[PDB]
Amino acid sequence: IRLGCNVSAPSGVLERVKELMEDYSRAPDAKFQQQFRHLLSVNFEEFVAETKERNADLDWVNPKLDERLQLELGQRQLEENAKKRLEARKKLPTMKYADDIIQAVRENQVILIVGSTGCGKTTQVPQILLDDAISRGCASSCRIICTQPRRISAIAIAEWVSYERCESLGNSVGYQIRLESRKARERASITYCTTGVLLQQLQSDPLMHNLSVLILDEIHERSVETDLLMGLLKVILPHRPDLKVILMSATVREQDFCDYFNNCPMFRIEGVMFPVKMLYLEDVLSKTNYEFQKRMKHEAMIEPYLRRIRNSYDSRVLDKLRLPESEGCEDIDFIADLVYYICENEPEGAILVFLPGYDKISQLYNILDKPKTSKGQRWRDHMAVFPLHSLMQSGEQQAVFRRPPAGQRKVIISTIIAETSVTIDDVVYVINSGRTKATNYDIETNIQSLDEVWVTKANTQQRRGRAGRVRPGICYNLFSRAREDRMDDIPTPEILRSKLESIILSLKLLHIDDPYRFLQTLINAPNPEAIKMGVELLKRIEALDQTGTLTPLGMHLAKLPIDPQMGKMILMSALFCCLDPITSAAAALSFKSPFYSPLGKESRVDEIKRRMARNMRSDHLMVHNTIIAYRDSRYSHAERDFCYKNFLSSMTLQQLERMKNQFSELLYNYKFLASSNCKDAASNKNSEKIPLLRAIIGAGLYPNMAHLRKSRRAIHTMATDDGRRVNFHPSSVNSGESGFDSAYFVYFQRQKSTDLFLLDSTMVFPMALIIFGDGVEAGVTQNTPYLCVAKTYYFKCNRETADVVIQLRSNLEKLLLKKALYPAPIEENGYEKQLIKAIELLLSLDERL
DNA sequence: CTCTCCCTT
Repeated sequence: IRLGCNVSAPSGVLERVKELMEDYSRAPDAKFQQQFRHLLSVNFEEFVAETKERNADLDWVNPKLDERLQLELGQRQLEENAKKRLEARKKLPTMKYADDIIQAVRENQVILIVGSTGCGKTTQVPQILLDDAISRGCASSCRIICTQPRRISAIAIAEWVSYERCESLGNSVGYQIRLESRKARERASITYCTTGVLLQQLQSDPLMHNLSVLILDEIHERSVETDLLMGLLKVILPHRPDLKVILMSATVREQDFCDYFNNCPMFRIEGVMFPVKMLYLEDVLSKTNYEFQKRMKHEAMIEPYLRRIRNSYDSRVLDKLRLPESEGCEDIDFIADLVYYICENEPEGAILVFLPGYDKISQLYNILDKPKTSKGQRWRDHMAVFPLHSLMQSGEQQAVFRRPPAGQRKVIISTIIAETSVTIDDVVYVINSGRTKATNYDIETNIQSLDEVWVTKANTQQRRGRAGRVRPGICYNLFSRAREDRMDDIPTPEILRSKLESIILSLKLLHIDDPYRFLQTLINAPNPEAIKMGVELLKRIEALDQTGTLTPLGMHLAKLPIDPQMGKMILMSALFCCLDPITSAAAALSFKSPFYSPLGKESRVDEIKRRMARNMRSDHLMVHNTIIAYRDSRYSHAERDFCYKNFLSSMTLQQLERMKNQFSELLYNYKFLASSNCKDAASNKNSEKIPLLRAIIGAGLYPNMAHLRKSRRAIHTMATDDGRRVNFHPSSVNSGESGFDSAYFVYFQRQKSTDLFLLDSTMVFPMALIIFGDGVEAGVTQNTPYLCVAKTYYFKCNRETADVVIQLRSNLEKLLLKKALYPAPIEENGYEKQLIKAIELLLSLDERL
């Protein structure tokens, strides 16, 4: 047992703390207490019966409305706006199947529609279903909710389906995503919404009484949300006999869903695309004759294949396929030669080059942009080159989507981002390296890693379509066909890699009280060790009690659209009055950093972050300083100038602000705040006291802790609370710094790539951890009196302080348990505020003098 | 000294 620094407190401070705690100790309507008591008291049969009654709206139809839309439908079909658009709609493959789909819905509870891009299922199947019910005179009874994996798709589709109906957005077609909507009309409407939007609406409507038809789109992606939603539908539909569900899927393991729901009917709808030719490694080396120089394993895979084809390819073609570096991206110059080949031969079209990561995209850009070979110096001015990456600005400007100036060919070097989320239409040529980067979690060592891996068969098929948008294209695969045979069908289903705390808690609101029972009934059941490791977290942070049942704090956390640890952080900041700095910290972790990392500017960006941190040694606070600067830049009308100098995305910043505004309004609604404004000065009085901000950021990220012992940029020896060596990720403001006020850090996400990295970090002080943490006990180790936290970091402390801090932690826990059952803002002058001031006092003693 | 990608009445 090794001892750390002295946390003991002055007598005048300790004397005052005791004066306050004992003021609080002298203290003596809640609808929430009853609601929480009721959710625990009801069994599942009763939970069902009640939610039927409260969502009764759809048992009521408006025949005068029915008659009116049946009549305005038949009438506007003789007009000249529709009847081309009805006749151009009939050009879609789906429209041939209109009639057979309706009959399948009438005759079956769940059906499955399997179709590839362009078959029109997403745009047409909702219109198909709705227009039958308008014509049969049912129009008011019909409400269709169609879930999408991505926000962009939810809007675009809603605007497209809307232009096709000769309406503005917001009449019969509407979209709903997080913090934005054009809602369609109450009845006779199609709403496109993200899968997450629907799961939250289930808390008020767990059995879906508020829709006639559900359409899950892009279930083949195995998004976490879709797999849970299908799993819930096994529990829902038995009590929803009149409900009609349309599952919708690409042609990727389509049978899994057909199997999952009984043997339910399946429709396969033929695609619309331009044909794209597939070439593989042998086909590439045959055209360009590119030559290589600067385990096996690999020999065992390729040698069987070389024999079967030996007379289809030149012996110097087959001979090159023996090299481990011919497949994937290992030789970048090779991929450079192919782009150079496609520019010399071949028709005009854009080139899409899929490469695994940032590092590799930079490699090819620098080969293309400042080329050393003679062939490249020829082409350099004739290529218009965009890197495309989620941390790079390119996707947020119009440049990469528009076609290049005459006499130039547009060449994108991209990650997996251009596979779905971002779509470039003039791409006729796709170079698929077959390599990407993936996160993997190892339950045994509790290390998440990001490794370079081969893509799967489904990845390859989907990357091919991205060239078939405009004209017949080509897909160039840089791995052999024999390699494709060792590739998986699909990537690992998302639920199998993800932290389970947030779900397990959410299911409780739906009266699913045993997560091991439910989550096992999914298409893929998670590892049950991961559920446990998850329920064990929800017990630690006191959302579930030791028996595993929801606590009053737990019912709140499951009601907030953020992971359980930070929803609590946000609650702490309501009571401790740091709301604006904290909800910035929270929303940045839930979503993402505002900073771009454009190519070549890396050192310049670390400078902007270091200056934005204001030497606060906090990445989380660093983002908040950025938002404070952003809000002034909107006040100074300087906004664009601002985001350019600091490499910031104003699209992302507006979202963080929108999230923060949400957290405010939920807290104000839950009776934890007096104003729904996260800038309200009443709610922020403590928002400047940096030791307090670190104290809540600690209360939020605990138990993720790190310990720094070294010196020198500088060299760091730091270990996490488990003993494994870690370093600040090079993008964290804290990499390479020296001179920290404290050697202890809290972190959100730990990750191994080339080293064990902490991705973002906040320096905290021992006294703060010990208050808000757990595993606090006092004793004597040698002859030294100590105070520790988590039975790991033991600090020197004298006894008058231990007895007071330990008495302080009791009165804090008592307060929290009460504020959760009986929500109310802490009165500024009341008894509860007294305990707050006691903690503000103690934490303030760490201030930088 | 480095960064695959979605997303939550």
